[PDB]
Amino acid sequence: TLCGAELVDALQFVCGDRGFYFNKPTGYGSSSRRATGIVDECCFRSCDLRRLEMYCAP
Amino acid sequence: TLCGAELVDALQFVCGDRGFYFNKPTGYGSSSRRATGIVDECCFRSCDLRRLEMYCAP
Amino acid sequence: EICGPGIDIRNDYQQLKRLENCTVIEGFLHILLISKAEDYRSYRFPKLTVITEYLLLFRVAGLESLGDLFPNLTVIRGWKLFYNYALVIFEMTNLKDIGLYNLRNITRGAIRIEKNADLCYLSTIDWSLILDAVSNNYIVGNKPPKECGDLCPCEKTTINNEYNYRCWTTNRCQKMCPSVCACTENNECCHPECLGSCHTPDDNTTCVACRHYYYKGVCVPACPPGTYRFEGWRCVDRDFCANIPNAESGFVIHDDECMQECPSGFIRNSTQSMYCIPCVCGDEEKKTKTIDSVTSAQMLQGCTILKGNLLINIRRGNNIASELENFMGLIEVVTGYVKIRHSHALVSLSFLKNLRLILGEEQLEGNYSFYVLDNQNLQQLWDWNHRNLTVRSGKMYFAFNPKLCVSEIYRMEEVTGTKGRQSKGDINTRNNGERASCESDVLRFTSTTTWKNRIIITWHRYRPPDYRDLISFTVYYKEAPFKNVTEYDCGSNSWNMVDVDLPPNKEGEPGILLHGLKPWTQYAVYVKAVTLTMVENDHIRGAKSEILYIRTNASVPSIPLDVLSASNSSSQLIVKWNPPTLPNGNLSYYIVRWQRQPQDGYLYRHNYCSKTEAEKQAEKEEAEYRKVFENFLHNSIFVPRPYPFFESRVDNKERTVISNLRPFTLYRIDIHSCNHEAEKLGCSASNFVFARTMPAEGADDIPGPVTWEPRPENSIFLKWPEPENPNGLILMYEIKYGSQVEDQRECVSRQEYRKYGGAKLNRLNPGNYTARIQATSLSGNGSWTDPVFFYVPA
Amino acid sequence: EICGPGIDIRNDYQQLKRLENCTVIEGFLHILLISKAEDYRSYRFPKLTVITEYLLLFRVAGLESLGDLFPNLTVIRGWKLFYNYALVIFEMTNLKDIGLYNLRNITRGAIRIEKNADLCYLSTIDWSLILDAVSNNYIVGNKPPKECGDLCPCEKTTINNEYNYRCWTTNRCQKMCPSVCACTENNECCHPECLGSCHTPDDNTTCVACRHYYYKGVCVPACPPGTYRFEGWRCVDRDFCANIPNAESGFVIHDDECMQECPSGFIRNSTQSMYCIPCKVCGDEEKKTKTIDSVTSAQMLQGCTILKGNLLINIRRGNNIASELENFMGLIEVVTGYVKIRHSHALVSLSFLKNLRLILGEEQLEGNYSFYVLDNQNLQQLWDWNHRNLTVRSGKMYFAFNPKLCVSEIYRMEEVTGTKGRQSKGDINTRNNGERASCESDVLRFTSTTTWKNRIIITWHRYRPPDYRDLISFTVYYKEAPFKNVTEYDCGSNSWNMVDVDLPPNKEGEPGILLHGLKPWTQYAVYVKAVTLTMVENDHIRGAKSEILYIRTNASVPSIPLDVLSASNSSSQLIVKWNPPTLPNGNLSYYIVRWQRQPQDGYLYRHNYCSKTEAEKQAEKEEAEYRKVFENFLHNSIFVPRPYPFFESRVDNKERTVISNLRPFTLYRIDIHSCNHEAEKLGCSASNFVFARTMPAEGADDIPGPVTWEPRPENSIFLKWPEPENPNGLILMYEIKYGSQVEDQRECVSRQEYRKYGGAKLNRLNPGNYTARIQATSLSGNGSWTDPVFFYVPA
Repeated sequence: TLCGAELVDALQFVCGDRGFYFNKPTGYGSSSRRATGIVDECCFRSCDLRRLEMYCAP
Repeated sequence: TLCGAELVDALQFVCGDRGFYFNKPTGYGSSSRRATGIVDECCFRSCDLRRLEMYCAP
Repeated sequence: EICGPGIDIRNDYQQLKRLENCTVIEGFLHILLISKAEDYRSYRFPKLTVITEYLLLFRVAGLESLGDLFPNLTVIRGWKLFYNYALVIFEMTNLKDIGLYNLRNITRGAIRIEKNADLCYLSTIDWSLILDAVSNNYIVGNKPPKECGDLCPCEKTTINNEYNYRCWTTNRCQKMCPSVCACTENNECCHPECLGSCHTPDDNTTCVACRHYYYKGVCVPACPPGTYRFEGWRCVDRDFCANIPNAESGFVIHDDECMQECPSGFIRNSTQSMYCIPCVCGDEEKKTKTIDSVTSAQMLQGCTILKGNLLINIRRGNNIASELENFMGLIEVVTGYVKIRHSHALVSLSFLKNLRLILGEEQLEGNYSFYVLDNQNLQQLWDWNHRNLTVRSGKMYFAFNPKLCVSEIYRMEEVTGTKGRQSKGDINTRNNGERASCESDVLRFTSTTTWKNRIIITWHRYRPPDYRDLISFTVYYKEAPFKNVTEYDCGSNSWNMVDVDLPPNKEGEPGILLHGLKPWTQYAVYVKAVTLTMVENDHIRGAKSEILYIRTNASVPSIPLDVLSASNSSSQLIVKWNPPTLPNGNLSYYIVRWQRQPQDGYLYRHNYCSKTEAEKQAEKEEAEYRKVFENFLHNSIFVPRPYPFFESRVDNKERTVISNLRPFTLYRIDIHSCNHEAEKLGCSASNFVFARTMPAEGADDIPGPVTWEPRPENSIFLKWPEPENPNGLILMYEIKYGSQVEDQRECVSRQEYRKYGGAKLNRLNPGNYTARIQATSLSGNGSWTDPVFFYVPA
Repeated sequence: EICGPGIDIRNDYQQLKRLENCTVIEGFLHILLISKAEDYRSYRFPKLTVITEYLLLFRVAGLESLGDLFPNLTVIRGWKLFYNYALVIFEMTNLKDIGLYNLRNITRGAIRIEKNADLCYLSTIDWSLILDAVSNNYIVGNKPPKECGDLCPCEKTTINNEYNYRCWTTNRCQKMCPSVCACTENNECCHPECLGSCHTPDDNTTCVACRHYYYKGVCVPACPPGTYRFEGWRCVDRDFCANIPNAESGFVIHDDECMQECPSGFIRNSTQSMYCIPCKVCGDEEKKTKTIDSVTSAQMLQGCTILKGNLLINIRRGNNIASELENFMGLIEVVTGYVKIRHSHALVSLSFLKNLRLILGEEQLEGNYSFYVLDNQNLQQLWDWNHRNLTVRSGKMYFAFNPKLCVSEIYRMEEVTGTKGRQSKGDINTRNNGERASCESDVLRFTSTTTWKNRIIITWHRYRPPDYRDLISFTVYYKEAPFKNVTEYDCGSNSWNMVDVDLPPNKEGEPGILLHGLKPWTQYAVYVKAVTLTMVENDHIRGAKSEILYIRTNASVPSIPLDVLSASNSSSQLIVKWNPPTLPNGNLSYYIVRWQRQPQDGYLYRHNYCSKTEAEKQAEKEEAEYRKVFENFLHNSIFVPRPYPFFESRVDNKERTVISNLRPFTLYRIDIHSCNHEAEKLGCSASNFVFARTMPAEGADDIPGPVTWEPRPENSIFLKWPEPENPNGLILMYEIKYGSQVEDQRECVSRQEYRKYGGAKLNRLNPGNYTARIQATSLSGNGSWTDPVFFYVPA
């Protein structure tokens, strides 16, 4: 399993110039979603490259 | 409440020359009864004279 | 210009161009994960000067400082915090120094910069003036200060330990204001409604970004009724926050303020949806809302009924219970359990003053509708007489809270109505509040007696309901010269355990003796009655004694130090002392005595004129074993029926004058230091010192004619008196003698003076004798008198 | 005569009359609560000598000692104990001393005398000679030894601290036997089958009461088949224990012994009810719970197969009584109810319940608990091994406060018994369950190590838990252990030495550690523990420990020798001794002891005179957890899914060595130097030079030739002679004389004028005859008065 700094490092290693995707909505206020999402998906279970690279901007 | 040294000191003070009753059976082996009986009756609840003096030989 | 509703920068340096054309931005400002491959062009952004909420910097590659991109940023409001933090700088590379010189004040949050192997210039810059709560900061894991060694080209002020300069970088120091009072560019106050920097002082329309509000370029503590607040920073009309692209997935005006949503009972008015009329949160999917910090706490602001779970983990913070009660003390019923884990920043759970009912529809494992754990400071729950609370169903748990007193949890358990649903397995007492006890049985001190170094204390015989429970008494004493004493266990001036045995079968008053005690000290002493609780059987609150301050008897002080002697003038011998190291009582007066001492016998008779845990547990087990054996015995046995000395008294000052001063005299002086209990004790020891006064003889010549007497064939006999006050004593009287002038040295000794008067040299050459006489003493050659014309005939 | 089945004395001293006519009391003997009003009449009972079960004494008023009433009691069998105790004396009044002189042995129990403010004579008497397991004794609360101060008119044996007389009372010591070999009256060993005392030795029918059995006045290790055992003391015939007034509320024979009942599956035979036939199940249905505290409460359960109740074990103290326990409880296979265990500090392992296989748990504790432990200070290892099966039909399971029980053990037992879905961290925790002792953990391998005289550097392989972000802090412990038996539990009183080392930073090599200020040449025991946090409980995580490593540091130069003394025994024979240094710093190899003859004093030559505390540890753990949770939140939030030369010598065997060239009165430079085994590279010790002046010697201290004279112008006495080369150090004041007819007035012929010319000179001296009284004096004083030398001026 990988947790902490490794994550972003591994993340960088899988994206490079591709960039990181963001669902940029405009919205207003705290109604738009909130602040598990990653550490559930990577820190508590080993995440394969198939499950991880999806966070990369196209 | 009273437990231990008070008990006998109370018990003697109740009986004096009367003596303590014993159900002396002959029997054989451990089958005859067993080895709570007093501290349940006195140490965990206050015991008055009416409840306590009964342990006295007639 | 104002940019909304929040800007994020990711993977593209050119995205900085989105900040080109707005002086203010409302919304979060993220700059995260920027590759250094892009040519750093020093993208100056003087327009951006204030950000409504937190600023997040995460792994920007190739960025060198912060002045190069944010030169005019002056205050961050931090309306919408980011995990207790308003400006976070995480994993910085190439960022050697921070260039946010224009920054002046951060309202809400606390700073946090860490894990940056190349960044420095932090201990130089002080935050307390800029940040209103410095104690919540977190700056570690950066360049160590020793390995950094910063320097500044900004005055010296004390950062909690010492004065030093405050320096943003190698180029520029921070800006502050004189003690006159906001601040302008040049050391002068501004309008009260201003914030940070100013264009011209004492104006409402020239503030760079003004505090407490803003509107149409002017500032006011309460903007007009035609305007409504916006994120605590702007005021806008209806036409602004009515057609605003809300996309909440418009705004409603409550109390002349337009926000996203109305409290329960208030709903959008029909055909007037931008207004509220009188006539609730909680996600149904996650059903559990972990509360880590004021971000997760703020997202619940204005929630009435929570349909889910509460899981409070507040790991650290300053007195943030204020914020917690502000944005969370509005819930009245939680459908599920309320777990509290590791929340070490909650000295009391009182911030939920509006909670009354815990439905607990779905519980934890084993039907738990309440749960605490490891809370190192939950010192007092809020279950007071002023508060009511009900648990509809489910058990309740407690563990590891070292300050939460057991009486408190029992009170809350009986108040909430879960008495039948508990067990000693859940709510224990071996760890709950083991470090803090609120009340106990009163231990009254029966009597006490004191000595100079001995104390005896007797207390009334404590008797637990079962007298055999070892009432083992442990006395703690501390040399406390004050009243503020903490009653927790030792060693370095905290307390000192001394165990005293149980009262033996001599049932009077148990007592304790203390010896080896420093006299005249305020000891804080008190006894704790440790007893075994036997089987669980809850309760048993032990027995505590009132902390007693006792002052021991006085004793003799030590000999004074700084004891010296000196001479300045006749009949004036100064002698000095100092208060003793160990007075043992308030000093009252000094008796100082001096003795004139006799001369030397050899120099005169011979004339020379020519409880560690393991054993505590063993003791507890022993005491339990005794009880169990006796109970078994009672059960098995019984069965139911069917040259004198002069004194003086001087205490005001150290240097004390002494009379009777003759030059070059040896005097011994004794000093005593009497305390303010000298009436019966007496005084101190004797501090004695010998001293020789100044040498002085002047013209210590013969007090009369130096008469010459002849003899048979010429000899020089003399007769004279003796000088009464020489420089100590005559040693070598430098008379002379010669054929025509007295040139060959002569010692007309005081031996022959006391015997006959003078010397004798039979058959000496006759002639005239012009006497070169010097008055000498033991100090050496003294006063050379004039040629004395006491001559042998020529 | 044998008294049975047991005698109680209460509230009447005269009831002692019931003990008049029997010599053995099979059963228990109580004497309790006797009023002192009845006078003491010296109720000698020499008939009573042995009692099968315990003897209880409780508050006998007016009783003075025990010899008066029990003179011949020689052995108490203790078949049926009394709360681990075979003879108990409680709350004694008027009892100054114990007079049980005839007592020799007690088989089962342990003694217990307590709370008797008038009684003494206990530390005098040794119990190991009478009872076999001393450690289970209990003697507290009696007369303090200082306030007692006993004396005795019977050897002296060290009772764990020192020897002293073993004296029963002021009248008589206890009796032992000679080491040659039972024991008779007079220091002789009896028949082996005997027990205690014997009338005549090597006899099977003259034993007072013989061990291992008894029958018809004779003794035998295994009584004949026609007889059956009775309380492990008697063998009776068929008729005795058949028509016996049992009143169980007869006896059945198994294995040629008759007891009360039969094991499950064995039942009284039809028409042969005194016999058994194959084809227990005890447990009271009313109490439903059988508190277990001692072998008195455990023996009643012996011979039981199925327990229809609750087992509640708490045996607060004892020696290895698990051996006893497995005999009485190693026969139950199923308990209907739960099994609680409290305060049972005497159970290092509960293996004695081997035959237990199923716990029905029909009715449970609160919260449906069918198993429960608590506060067991030594339950170091449960019995759930691969050799045994165990099932819990229903109910949860609990654990707490056991400071030695390892978490791996309880996890193994819970997965074996089949309760995995029924547990939680709330029940079976790990903060207090065995935090004082762990057996298995992650292996830490030492990568490398280097050493110095006082410096050590250790490197270990990087340890990465599943979440490397965990505070993997390393605590190295080191002790000066010159042995191999080392305990690996926490410092302070020389137990260990805590040192914390930082985490491996983002320089990901081998996280090392430096130790300095270390004593050279020592077998340090060093090992590192990997302290880590766990965030959510999630159980497991066994930490990581390293093998306890023994490292011998490099040595240094030894210190100076001790007992540095030099003495003279003969010419060219100077003895000088030393001693091994206080800190040798390495194994010694040899000594380089060298001496230098020293020049004499220059002023005599130039001027010849012939004329972590828990709080900060928890704070550190909390800080690490805070860092981890914050950056986890950060990663979660930002991302988003897409849609005078010197002479040496080498002597080391003995301390004192001999030096040659002992010129009289010559200071030397005997420098001792203790070289260690590494002398070739290390060197010797510090300098230990000694200035040893040799013995006096004069020999021919007189003039080495004729003492000649010389006349001059008007009489002056000149002298001529050579100078001795071996004086007593150096000539000081040469005692010759001179006179008119006999030399009477001393003539101090100094060596100064001798060196210049040869003698003195006194112009115009009175002539006459001279008889020289010459003494060869040196700096030591007047030397040897030589004979009158007849050198003279003419008369």
